Amino acid sequence: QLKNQIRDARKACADATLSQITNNIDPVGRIQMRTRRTLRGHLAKIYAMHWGTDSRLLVSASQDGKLIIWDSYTTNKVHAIPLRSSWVMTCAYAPSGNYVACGGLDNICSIYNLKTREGNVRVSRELAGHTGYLSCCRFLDDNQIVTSSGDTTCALWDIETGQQTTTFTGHTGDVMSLSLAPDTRLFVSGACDASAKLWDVREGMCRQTFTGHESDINAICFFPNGNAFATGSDDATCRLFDLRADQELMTYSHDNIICGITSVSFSKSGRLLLAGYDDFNCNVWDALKADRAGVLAGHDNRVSCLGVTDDGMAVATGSWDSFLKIWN
Amino acid sequence: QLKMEANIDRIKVSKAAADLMAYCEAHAKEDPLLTPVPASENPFR
Amino acid sequence: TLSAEDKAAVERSKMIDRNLREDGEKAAREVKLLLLGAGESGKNTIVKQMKITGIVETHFTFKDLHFKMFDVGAQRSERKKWIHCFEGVTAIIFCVALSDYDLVLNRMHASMKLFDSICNNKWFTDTSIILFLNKKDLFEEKIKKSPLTICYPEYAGSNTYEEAAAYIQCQFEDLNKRKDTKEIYTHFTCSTDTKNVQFVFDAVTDVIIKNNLKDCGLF
Amino acid sequence: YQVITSLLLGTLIFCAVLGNACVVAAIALERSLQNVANYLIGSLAVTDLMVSVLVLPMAALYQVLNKWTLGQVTCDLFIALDVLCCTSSIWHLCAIALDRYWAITDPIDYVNKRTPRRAAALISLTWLIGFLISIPPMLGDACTISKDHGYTIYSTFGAFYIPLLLMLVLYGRIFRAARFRIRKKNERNAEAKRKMALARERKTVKTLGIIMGTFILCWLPFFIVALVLPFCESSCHMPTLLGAIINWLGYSNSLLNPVIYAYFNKDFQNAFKKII
Ligand SMILES: C/C=C\C/C=C\C/C=C/C/C=C/CCCC(=O)O[C@H](COC(=O)CCCCCCCCCCCCC)COP(=O)(O)O[C@H]1[C@H](O)[C@@H](O)[C@H](OP(=O)(O)O)[C@@H](O)[C@H]1O
Ligand SMILES: CC(C)CCC[C@@H](C)[C@H]1CC[C@H]2[C@@H]3CC=C4C[C@@H](O)CC[C@]4(C)[C@H]3CC[C@]12C
Ligand SMILES: CC(C)CCC[C@@H](C)[C@H]1CC[C@H]2[C@@H]3CC=C4C[C@@H](O)CC[C@]4(C)[C@H]3CC[C@]12C
Ligand SMILES: CC(C)CCC[C@@H](C)[C@H]1CC[C@H]2[C@@H]3CC=C4C[C@@H](O)CC[C@]4(C)[C@H]3CC[C@]12C
Ligand SMILES: CC(C)CCC[C@@H](C)[C@H]1CC[C@H]2[C@@H]3CC=C4C[C@@H](O)CC[C@]4(C)[C@H]3CC[C@]12C
Ligand SMILES: NCCc1c[nH]c2ccc(O)cc12
Repeated sequence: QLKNQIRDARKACADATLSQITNNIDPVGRIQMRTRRTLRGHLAKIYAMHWGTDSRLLVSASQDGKLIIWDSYTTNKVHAIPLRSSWVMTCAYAPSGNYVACGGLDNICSIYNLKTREGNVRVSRELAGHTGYLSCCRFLDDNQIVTSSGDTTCALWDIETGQQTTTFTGHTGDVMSLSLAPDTRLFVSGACDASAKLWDVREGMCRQTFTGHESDINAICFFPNGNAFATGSDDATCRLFDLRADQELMTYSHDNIICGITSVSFSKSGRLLLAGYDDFNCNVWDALKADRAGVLAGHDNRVSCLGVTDDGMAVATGSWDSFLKIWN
Repeated sequence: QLKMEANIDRIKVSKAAADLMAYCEAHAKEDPLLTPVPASENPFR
Repeated sequence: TLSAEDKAAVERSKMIDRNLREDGEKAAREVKLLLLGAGESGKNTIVKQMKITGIVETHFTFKDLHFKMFDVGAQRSERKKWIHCFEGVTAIIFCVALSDYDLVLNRMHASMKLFDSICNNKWFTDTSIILFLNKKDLFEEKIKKSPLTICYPEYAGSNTYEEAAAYIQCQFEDLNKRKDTKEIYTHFTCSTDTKNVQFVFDAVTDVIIKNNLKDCGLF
Repeated sequence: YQVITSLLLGTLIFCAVLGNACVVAAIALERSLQNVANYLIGSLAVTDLMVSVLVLPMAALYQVLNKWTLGQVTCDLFIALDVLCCTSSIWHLCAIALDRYWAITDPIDYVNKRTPRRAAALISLTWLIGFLISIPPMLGDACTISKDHGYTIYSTFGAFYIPLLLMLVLYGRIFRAARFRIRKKNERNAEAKRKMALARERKTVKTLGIIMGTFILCWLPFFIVALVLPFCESSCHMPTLLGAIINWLGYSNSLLNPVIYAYFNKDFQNAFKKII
């Protein structure tokens, strides 16, 4: 009954769509981008990549057991952290750049320290409390870190203590992606149930429900304003959900695409968003017109991850060919 | 759970769309990806 | 361009690249295998036999050849979201127990369904599968004490050991739809120890030789 | 009359150069083709490209003009380069055969130790042999190669006959191994096994037959002529057209080796499709 009431309320609140408002807005037009830098240091597939706070250093994890921190200017390597477990599915970069995180099939989001008196990278913490393969553990501050597991749960961890403070439960399918808001006050998580849960860090409980997809969802990214986020699924129909409207707004679908999506990201102003499909091509979807404005090529097998700099100066994408392409 | 979640300040969806459009047009000048930055000030040259 | 710090950074990058390349070369010349099966079908028994909380990586050394076995059955989850990462494995080791009729979680049907799903996976088209049958003795007593009609409504025949074993073997070999690309290697596991390792090594060598011949176009 | 043959020769060298350049470019620009065997194939393509760019045009000019107008200084360089490049191209086939034999019959070595240094050493050895076959005559109106009996026999045995047997034996062993591997309700299994066995046997037989027969029928006549003519001074009235065709068969092999080794295999044409 309550679900029916919520559905009726959201349907009633749906008086108009963004298409009508954006109809008079001129399209962004053709966005031409070319690979201006090529980083070839990895030797196996890579599934994660995160930009730095200064828009200079970025961290990427691969399946060969090595993590490389690259310089976006000189295409040089500053560090190389070997991994005890060769299976890593995610990575994160600390806001201050003092710590790094890595997680994968092993139920651990290991924490690595970059700056030390000795000057040699070493293991900082080993958070091992989950019972399933990890999906995405992201830093909140230098003291707190969230974790997404493959056993329908998400927990908040304190770095120094090592014991989780809060645990989230209620999912039926394993959660695949996790994104943090700019203010680090709340976050939203997605699961294979074709639904997403909004979670509040301070209190530690769910707030509101999103549905609409027919298959699993693989990626989520918050709008720069922080009041909306876009969800990608295996049906090739990305959906944008607003934390204010609490209802689906538009769909990014095209008959020419039948393959799913892997990663999504937004721009600095949120006018355009990136999408990494399984056709070794990234589509520069327009946030307003929901049209296709740019085509990116140069990947052999598949695009696994992509992220935009905080300054918006450039965007980096990762593929299963161990090649990182820096687009601008 | 749902009882407290229901009680929330409800604003028009069109208001949210207008706010999103305003945010998009507010910072459109500072988008290097949107407007092609010339190689003079582009650090990728 | 005439900067000492730039030269130092380039030297550091070159050293890092050298370390990465040498480590990758070291880690390339080692075979990677996969282990799949039910929770209590004898997988851990096989692991113990060969060597005597997620992925359990165990290293073997047999006749100058290193094997990496990834026991993924420790953690249970949706196979679609972590099975694609195991592409390129030389072979897949499948463990199923003959004496699974008494235990009901039906078990034989679930094992056959799992085998059919994994074998016909899009990521394992070129991957060879090694099938191991465990606890043959217990199966012998079970057939001597129980009929074979309960498990197979569509099968009727003599309640003998060799014929039943052959029937099970061929029925398992019939699940696969494609046969020209991959070849399944069935084996009988007994109290012996070296036989299993020898069979695994022979299967890996045969797979490597056949892959080389295919690359050469002679197979 | 001259133009009729000149156009055909121009087309021959043009297509040979195009094929070799395409093979080299595809190998260079592809990161998935950086294999040990592909390195040998690329070295063979480079040698064939050198043959097509340096030697073939001057040979065609000599063929069409029927005389050497570039002088003895150029004749010596032409002869030396022809001998060196042809020997290097011939020995690359045997090097590839040895690499395939090692890969097939020694899987342990393939898995453990097979690095690009092996291909580099093989290429260096082939080039060293080619040089050793080209410098001796220099250190010892027709631009004819030296016809000394001892030098002739030594060069022929070091260029064709030695690799001929070292290649026949290797592919014989490879065929035996392939046959051993292939050979090792009831109606369905029996028919499937029979079909698979017959198809695989036909495939391997066809591949080996093509590989050996092309090389044989394209080189053996030339070396037979080279080994027979200098030892019979009394009888040298052979038809000119037959000799010209036999000599040009070796040059024409330049555009055949990449087709046999590079274009036929599914991965290389897939790379061509990807780049195209
Ligand atoms: C008496 C009656 C019986 C005798 C004769 C009749 C019956 C028998 C016929 C004999 C065959 C005649 C020649 C045709 C061979 C043929 O069928 O080619 C097959 C299909 O390709 C195409 O045809 C497609 C063609 C692709 C060509 C590449 C495109 C570019 C060509 C121009 C290049 C010049 C410009 C650059 C493939 O070649 P294949 O059939 O020979 O099979 C193998 C081949 O032998 C191996 O070389 C190759 O690897 P290798 O061992 O290292 O050498 C293998 O991968 C595989 O290709
Ligand atoms: C003198 C006449 C015959 C022209 C031939 C020039 C040759 C030597 C040129 C043309 C193209 C060049 C190659 C093209 C690209 C590669 C791939 C690279 O990773 C190593 C060098 C290598 C192999 C180059 C070396 C020299 C090269 C082979
Ligand atoms: C990643 C590295 C190891 C790739 C290895 C490629 C090297 C070993 C290969 C590619 C092409 C080869 C060269 C091509 C042709 C020539 C010209 C000849 O007159 C002397 C040998 C020389 C110079 C070859 C030696 C080896 C060579 C340089
Ligand atoms: C020398 C160059 C110019 C011409 C080459 C002609 C080639 C294509 C001819 C020569 C003899 C022929 C082969 C002789 C017999 C066999 C064995 C048979 O079971 C399949 C066909 C096969 C393999 C033939 C294929 C084509 C063949 C290889
Ligand atoms: C099968 C293909 C691809 C390769 C072989 C093509 C052969 C037959 C071609 C290539 C060049 C040609 C020769 C080039 C020039 C001469 C010299 C002239 O005085 C008589 C004809 C003769 C001898 C031509 C006859 C045919 C020829 C030998
Ligand atoms: N074009 C083939 C030249 C060549 C290569 N090797 C040879 C050996 C002997 C000879 O007379 C000639 C040659």
